[PDB]
Amino acid sequence: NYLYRLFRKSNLKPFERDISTEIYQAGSTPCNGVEGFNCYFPLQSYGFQP
Amino acid sequence: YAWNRKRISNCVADYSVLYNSASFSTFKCYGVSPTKLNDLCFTNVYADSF
Repeated sequence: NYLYRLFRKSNLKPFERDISTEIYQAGSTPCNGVEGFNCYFPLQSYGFQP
Repeated sequence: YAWNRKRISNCVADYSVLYNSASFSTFKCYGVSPTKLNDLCFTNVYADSF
């Protein structure tokens, strides 16, 4: 349930929250928000396990 | 098992040269994002093509 963004185009200003998350594009092979090549999602989960 | 480790050098590196003549299946470089691999100034890359 706890997640953390892993991809973005620009960095953040100090104390900046941004929620808008489409399928990130890792350079070329345009993602068009259609999850093509180089398309990883910024949403990443942790391994919070006992 | 007999993969060649060869030094190629005395020239200029590149990254976008792989988007015109090679129809890709996978394109992964870990430890450094492939994007900067054009400007990256390598020191006698031990080329392993197989």
